Amino acid sequence: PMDECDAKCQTPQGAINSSLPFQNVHPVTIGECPKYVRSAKLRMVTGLRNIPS
Amino acid sequence: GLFGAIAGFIEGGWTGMVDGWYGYHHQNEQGSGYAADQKSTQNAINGITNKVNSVIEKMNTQFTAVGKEFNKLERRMENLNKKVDDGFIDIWTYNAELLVLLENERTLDFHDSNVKNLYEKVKSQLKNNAKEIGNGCFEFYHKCNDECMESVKNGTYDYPKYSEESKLNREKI
Amino acid sequence: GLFGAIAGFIEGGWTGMVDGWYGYHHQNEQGSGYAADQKSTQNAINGITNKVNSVIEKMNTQFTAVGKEFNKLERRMENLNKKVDDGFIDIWTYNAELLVLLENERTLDFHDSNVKNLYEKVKSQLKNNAKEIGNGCFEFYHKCNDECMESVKNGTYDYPKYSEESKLNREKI
Amino acid sequence: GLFGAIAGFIEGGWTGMVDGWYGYHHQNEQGSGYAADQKSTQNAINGITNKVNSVIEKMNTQFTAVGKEFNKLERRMENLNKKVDDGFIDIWTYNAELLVLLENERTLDFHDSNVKNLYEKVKSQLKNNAKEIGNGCFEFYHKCNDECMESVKNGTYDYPKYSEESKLNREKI
Amino acid sequence: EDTICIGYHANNSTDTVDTVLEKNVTVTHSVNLLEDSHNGKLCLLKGIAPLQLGNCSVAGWILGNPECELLISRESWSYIVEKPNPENGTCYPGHFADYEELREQLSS
Ligand SMILES: *[C@@H]1O[C@H](CO)[C@@H](O[C@@H]2O[C@H](CO)[C@@H](O)[C@H](O)[C@H]2NC(C)=O)[C@H](O)[C@H]1NC(C)=O
Ligand SMILES: *[C@@H]1O[C@H](CO)[C@@H](O)[C@H](O)[C@H]1NC(C)=O
Ligand SMILES: *[C@@H]1O[C@H](CO)[C@@H](O)[C@H](O)[C@H]1NC(C)=O
Ligand SMILES: *[C@@H]1O[C@H](CO)[C@@H](O)[C@H](O)[C@H]1NC(C)=O
Ligand SMILES: *[C@@H]1O[C@H](CO)[C@@H](O)[C@H](O)[C@H]1NC(C)=O
Ligand SMILES: *[C@@H]1O[C@H](CO)[C@@H](O)[C@H](O)[C@H]1NC(C)=O
Ligand SMILES: *[C@@H]1O[C@H](CO)[C@@H](O)[C@H](O)[C@H]1NC(C)=O
Repeated sequence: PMDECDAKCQTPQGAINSSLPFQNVHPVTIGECPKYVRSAKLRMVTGLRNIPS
Repeated sequence: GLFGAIAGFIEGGWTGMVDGWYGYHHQNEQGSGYAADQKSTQNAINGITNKVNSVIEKMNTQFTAVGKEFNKLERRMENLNKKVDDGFIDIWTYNAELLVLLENERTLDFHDSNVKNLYEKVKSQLKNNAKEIGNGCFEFYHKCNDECMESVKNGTYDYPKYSEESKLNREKI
Repeated sequence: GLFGAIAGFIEGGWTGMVDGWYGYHHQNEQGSGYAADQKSTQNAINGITNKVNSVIEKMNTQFTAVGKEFNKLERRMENLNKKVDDGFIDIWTYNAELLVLLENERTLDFHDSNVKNLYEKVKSQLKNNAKEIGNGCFEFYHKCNDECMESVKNGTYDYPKYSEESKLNREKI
Repeated sequence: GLFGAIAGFIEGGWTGMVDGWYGYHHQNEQGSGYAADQKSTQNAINGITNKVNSVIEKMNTQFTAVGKEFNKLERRMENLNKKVDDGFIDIWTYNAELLVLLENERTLDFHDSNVKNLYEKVKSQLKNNAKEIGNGCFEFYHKCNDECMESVKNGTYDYPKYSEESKLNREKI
Repeated sequence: EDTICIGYHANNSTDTVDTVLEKNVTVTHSVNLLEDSHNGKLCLLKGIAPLQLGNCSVAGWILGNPECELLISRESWSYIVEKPNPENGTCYPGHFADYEELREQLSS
């Protein structure tokens, strides 16, 4: 569906948040966009390990 | 515990304190409690900020149009442009994934090193005046108030304060 | 010996032991011998396995057809596709080569760190009861059997066992 | 001072000595002075040479012709070849920039580790015979000439030399 | 008697990574680099609207198909919107050479 909402990057699967560097979502994009991968996830650590005892 | 503490001489972490990622746990007659080391903690977190700014910003995202389409009388350009694009996609994928793995590894090493450094800072004051105990902690042959705690946090002890109390209460052991 | 041992305070390695990459050498009245530290050794080797799985699998190899060919009325596409392919080839080459160099460097650092950690584990029990000697080894002011060896391997000593024998046999020195 | 010295227990560097990046500062009755540790310094600098050779040479620069040009009836090839080239340019840019940041980080860690190792080498001889002082320095309970300096540089002390002078001049403290 | 200890942080959290030396590795705090999600919408760039064809082809748009709104008022736009399988091709069929090239020329 077409909508009045605004964006900086766009693809058939949806309009895109251009904040982050990457998607794995779909290669085709238009705008100020991420880059595509064939992967599930990418999560950098800020913190560190969690162990209670 | 790459450098010897966390899953090293230390076994695990603690959930009680939340104000900052590092600190001390003070134990004296007035009671027990946790208290965070905002100096080195904030220094480190400034490092993490400078990292992630220096990860995201190093991309340059053009005002781009990705896709194309072709007839069947230009399969050269079709299978080419497939291979071209997939080549790029895979290269970014590989470099990026190795970057996440290695950066998180170096983050663990960064933390591990910072706590190890701080452990040496704690040791550097209280070498003979107080002893290693167990793991993670030092026992005093003397007594320490909240002023003594706050002093030992910011890199101050005044070595001759309890030098003699340690020099006598050692001697039964 | 990035972190101080191997080409550090230690000069070289040993060929006698083969069951595991790390261990101890025990010396007592019953004799001499080598014996491997399968705990940390296996932990490390699990790390190496997870590495190389996390190197090879991060590629994705398509069901690919590499090559093309052209007339001489499309030198644009010829010299292009040359430059395209050579560009890719060189980028994979450069990234891969730096990865091998850096990963092997971090492997040396991984090993070096593990042995340094273990050296601290050995020291942590036997601090005053037994002394540093030379490099790589500690001499006891007391005596130690194979049970004592096997105990000190798995992180057990019982500090008051030979506390007094060390506390007296020190005192001539 | 990732590993605890430089902006660690040490605060800052020194401008007096220029012959080599590392060394000692000797203080005795004959006077004061600085003197460089060419052994480990040259070993490290050989490492840096092997690095930068192993950075520059890992490129392969072809006898290349970069550019092209097109009509307006092949905007496919125009906007493509734009995207192609910019893709390459950005990938080299990103990989290269991360390489400079990380390599300089590992260079700081390389230096930090080397000095920390050397600090352990200095400590390893003079453990009980002489004490830690302040930061960066050890005070002797005995006296040391330029021969003693030159000996302690190259990994020689002869422990029973001033064992007794230290064993007596300690005892007032 | 009195004692000093180190301390550091843990929490209730169970966010995880993969890492060189261990997988599903738990930490306290994390950050997802990825944008795995899409809003499922056709928003517009910047305040600049896109062009819509609805059911029309590029042929039906450019040529003046009466079932296609001409929309001369649309002087410029952010991007072009179609469906994959456009309904209204040319009412009188015919080859349309260099369809690709004209699309790329009318990319922007
Ligand atoms: C686009 O195509 C659809 C076909 O699905 C058109 O749908 C018709 O809409 C009219 C009312 O506008 C109905 O009377 C028909 O029964 C619908 N048919 C179907 C198959 O859904 C739609 O109108 C077209 N829109 C435009 C703008 O051309
Ligand atoms: C876009 O991403 C940023 C960062 O994750 C977030 O703060 C913002 O709310 C997001 N906006 C939308 C519309 O998703
Ligand atoms: C350190 O803490 C003590 C109290 O424990 C205080 O008197 C002193 O001013 C503090 N110094 C700094 C630099 O914060
Ligand atoms: C460690 O070794 C001692 C004997 O050397 C044995 O009694 C003890 O059960 C062992 N502990 C573990 C955890 O393997
Ligand atoms: C080390 O220095 C001493 C003098 O301080 C000298 O006698 C000895 O030969 C030196 N050894 C080496 C290997 O340079
Ligand atoms: C953990 O704590 C955070 C903050 O209180 C909360 O958002 C989250 O739901 C908690 N999770 C569980 C499993 O308790
Ligand atoms: C993580 O992986 C290890 C692999 O053996 C497994 O033991 C553990 O249960 C896993 N945990 C989760 C939460 O997947």
